[PDB]
Amino acid sequence: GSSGSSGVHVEDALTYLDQVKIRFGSDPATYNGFLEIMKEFKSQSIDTPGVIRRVSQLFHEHPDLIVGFNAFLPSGPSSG
Ligand SMILES: CC[C@H]1ON(C(=O)OC(C)C)[C@H]2CN(CCC(C)C)C(=O)[C@H](CCSC)N2C1=O
Repeated sequence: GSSGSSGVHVEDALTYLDQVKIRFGSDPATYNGFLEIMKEFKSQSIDTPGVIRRVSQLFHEHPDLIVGFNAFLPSGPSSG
């Protein structure tokens, strides 16, 4: 039919995390850069709009990853 899976978990952070490794299994350079950008966020050097800017330049050939991440974010307009 179609490649779709509805119903995510409370913490889908680990899901997309490993997905990048499976997608770019033959391209370690792309995955390495992904980790570097994550480090900047871990150091609080960049914010939400900041990390997005980097992703938009790294995964320029894969907009799906950046777009899907918008919904793959637990923290949002939810009650909390
Ligand atoms: C969802 C899996 C995975 O995807 N992440 C990610 O950056 O995807 C983009 C590169 C497309 C990383 C980076 N961010 C960004 C935060 C910003 C405030 C939007 C995340 O929130 C946490 C990492 C920090 S919390 C552990 N994270 C994930 O959970």
